Amino acid sequence: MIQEQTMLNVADNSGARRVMCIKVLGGSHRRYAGVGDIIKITIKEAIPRGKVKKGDVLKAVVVRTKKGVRRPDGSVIRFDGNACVLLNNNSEQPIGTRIFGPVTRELRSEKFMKIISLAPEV
Amino acid sequence: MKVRASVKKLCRNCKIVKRDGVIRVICSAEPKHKQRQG
Amino acid sequence: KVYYHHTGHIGGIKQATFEEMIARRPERVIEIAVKGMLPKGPLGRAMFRKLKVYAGNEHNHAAQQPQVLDI
Amino acid sequence: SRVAKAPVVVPAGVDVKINGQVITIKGKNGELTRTLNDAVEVKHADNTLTFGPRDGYADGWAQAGTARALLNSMVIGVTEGFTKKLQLVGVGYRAAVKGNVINLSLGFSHPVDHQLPAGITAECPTQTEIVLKGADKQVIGQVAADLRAYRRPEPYKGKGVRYADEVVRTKEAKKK
Amino acid sequence: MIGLVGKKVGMTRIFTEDGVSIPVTVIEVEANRVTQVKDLANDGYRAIQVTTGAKKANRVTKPEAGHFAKAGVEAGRGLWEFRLAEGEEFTVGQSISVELFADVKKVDVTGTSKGKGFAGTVKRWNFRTQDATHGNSLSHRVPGSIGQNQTPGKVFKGKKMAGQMGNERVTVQSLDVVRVDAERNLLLVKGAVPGATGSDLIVKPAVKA
RNA sequence: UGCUGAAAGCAUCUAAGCACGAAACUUGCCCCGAGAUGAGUUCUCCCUGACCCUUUAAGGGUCCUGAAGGAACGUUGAAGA
RNA sequence: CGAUGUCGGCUCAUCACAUCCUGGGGCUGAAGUAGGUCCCAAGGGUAUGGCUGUUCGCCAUUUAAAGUGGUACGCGAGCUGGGUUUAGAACGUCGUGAGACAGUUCGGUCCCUAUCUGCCGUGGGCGCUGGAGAACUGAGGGGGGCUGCUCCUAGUACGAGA
RNA sequence: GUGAAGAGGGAAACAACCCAGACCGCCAGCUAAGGUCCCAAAGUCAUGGUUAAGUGGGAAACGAUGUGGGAAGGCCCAGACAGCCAGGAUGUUGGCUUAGAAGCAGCCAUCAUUUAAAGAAAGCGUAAUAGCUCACUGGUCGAGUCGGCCUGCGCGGAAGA
Repeated sequence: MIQEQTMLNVADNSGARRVMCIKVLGGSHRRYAGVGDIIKITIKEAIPRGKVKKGDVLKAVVVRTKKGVRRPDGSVIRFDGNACVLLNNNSEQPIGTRIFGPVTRELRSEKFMKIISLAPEV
Repeated sequence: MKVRASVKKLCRNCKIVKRDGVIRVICSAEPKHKQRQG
Repeated sequence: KVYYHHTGHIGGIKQATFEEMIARRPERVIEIAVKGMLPKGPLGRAMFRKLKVYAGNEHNHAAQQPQVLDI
Repeated sequence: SRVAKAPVVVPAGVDVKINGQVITIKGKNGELTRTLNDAVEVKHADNTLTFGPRDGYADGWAQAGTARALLNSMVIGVTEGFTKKLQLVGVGYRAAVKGNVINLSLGFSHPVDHQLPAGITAECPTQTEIVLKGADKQVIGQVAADLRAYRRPEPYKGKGVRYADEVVRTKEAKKK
Repeated sequence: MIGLVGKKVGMTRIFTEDGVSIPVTVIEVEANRVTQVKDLANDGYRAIQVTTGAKKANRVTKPEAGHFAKAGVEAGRGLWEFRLAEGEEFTVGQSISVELFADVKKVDVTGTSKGKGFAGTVKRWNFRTQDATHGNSLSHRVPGSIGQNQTPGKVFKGKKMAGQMGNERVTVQSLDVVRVDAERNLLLVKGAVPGATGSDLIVKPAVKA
């Protein structure tokens, strides 16, 4: 489960080094998050070239989970770790200038077109 | 709609008409005058 | 009128009008009211078993056969 | 009532056909026009129709005044008719109604498209006006209540479908 | 118009191209043999007894054998009487098959659900459990506080209590048929229907407005 | 909220009349129901002979003649304290 | 007074209606977007974390709303015992002093083998008055009820632009 | 006075209110309190009277031609109140102040002409105007009608587990 106090790795460039989730977002009395959910997040370690500090509060999009993506053909598209990209709440889109690795091609399908042009090869 | 006990001669310009079994007051000589009583 | 009734499920209550009672319960609206004026004890049930009210001018007694009560 | 002194005489060019359920009235401005006043009894003759008390019915001397009120308006309806009471105030609105079909643009996802009651038709003589052809004074009023239902006239412009009331007032909209 | 009695044989998936899995329930419907038609010198209402089965020749009883004897020498284990609406049936015609669904492919299904014994107090009634530590003990899955003090001062109807459960009737109204084969007695329907494998059910062409 | 309209020749959405008006009320929608003594209906299967003794709705026997189906028996179950 | 557990938690719930949300109507200093603000309707819905036993409050953040109150401020032969609280300690205040202090802080054991009412499931016996096997009605009885995000209608309507 | 220091009951059920107050019976009469459409024994009895509402069977200031009683008063058969009609002008483009005001921002005059009749205005609306209301008189309409007061009976103001 990805929920309050879940710790996620960032695929954001020069991004935060330890980050933890709060609440869940997306619906009233909502339970849990997965691939394609945006959640409220807190900074615990920022790295010295970070433009945020400890106890700063942001949003992040979940791009990979150890549970993977469901319903392509009755099977499942599997992954091994829980990873995210931090977002800018004032200007929208990612807080950085590029993204680490190909992330997930589900970002090309319908909803995240302004993200897959910033850096992703997908 | 606010509720009162009477209209108590608030303006003589009022005809004090009954509509659908209840009183309906309307006025031109006093602004914002509307009352369901006589 | 109101005809208030307890269904047997806690505070669960039904209400009607005299219009509704003759429109969909015309044989039962008198049946629920006449029993409250029969004799007390087991004789009340013995008189209630004789009541047998019908509506719509048709009964199950066409060979008994009920004749008009007159003075 | 105090109106039976004036029972209203049938004018030259109007015919009334006598029936125990719904009496009809015919004239050169109204055909298939119906009257139903079941709280009273008629006395129909070759030049007059008067109202009296009905057998077993209870009335405090009033129902023959309300029955005469239908005769009052039907005689003028079937011989001359009634005034136009539907006009659009706004400049960005338009109408093209004809016969038993309504085409009316008032800033909605639908051109009103109404199917009407029986014995009434509508026509647009201008791009902003609607004229109702009919002899039943209740039907030409009730169709106008349905047609004015789109965009009410507001105290800040009045751009809807035109109406009168003693409390009609403009507001100055004084802002910023 | 009428209904069919079958046998639920399992569930699977049949896919689309290039993906989406399309889960489907698999049902076998041997042609319903018919035992009686009414309003034909029997009863004042139009109805058919569709019947499926035959029973065993040394186990069938006299009051059942003599009730099917008008239709033949086999006790068809049940009647399944349906009233006629928007159509007709007669005392001559082929045993009723899945060709009832050859062009009407939206259906409704009636059957008994969740035939799973007693379950348990929480496994049935979806309660919230008490603390497993912090001084709390002996109470965790018991039904809880069954009322409140004096004024109502009684246990309510329409509440949650333990007993023998399941195997009660449910009706499903939103269903589409994927395939039928009258020669191989097959019915294939999109999604799931009440009761485990071996369940009989009733399937009908849709009449919902 | 309106149209038509009155007792009260006016007036008014109401008295007659007609046009609407909410998740509330009614219908539609799913299930339960003959302890329903107030025991409804339809089909199938089974049973229609006498006599002694006794002032006897109390029985004690005899010849003649009857079960449909259940219970029991287990082997067992996706039945079940 | 030959006894009647009291604020808090977890769990199980219910009633009111001066309506917070939802369905609607109306006034306005209702332009529009909103707010201010009242009445028809009680069928349905209505808060998480840091501090504190917290009721309450202070902050942080979610939400269709974060509505008010009854019921011995609901539910310890329901479980718990954080608070109120003796028996221990210590600082202060008071007293000659023992000692007192709803001054303060710390610490502080919770009994149980079920008649009748209530409620769920499930038998025998008896009732349907000839018997045995299956199918079917209907006096009555319960269940349900939406809601974010965004674009097209529309950057149209409205307004000096926003 | 009555209970606490008595019975009987009745008021639906409390000790006391209401009536009664105990020696005991009687297939006897007469009554009190209270009851007499029905449950439930006995009049849906007979006279006129007030209320019009499930009031009776909770809720105030305040307020009301809701409904009766009553005296005086306004409008009234050379004619009434509502409605329909005629209208509601003319001198006048005023005069002083001031930058200014088509009755309707101050004070100055409030007269005369006309007509059935009136004001350069009692009350709204508006620019400073406009547009309306009110005074008032006869034609049509017509015999009762209304305000104020004193009072009897009802009524609205109004929610709870």
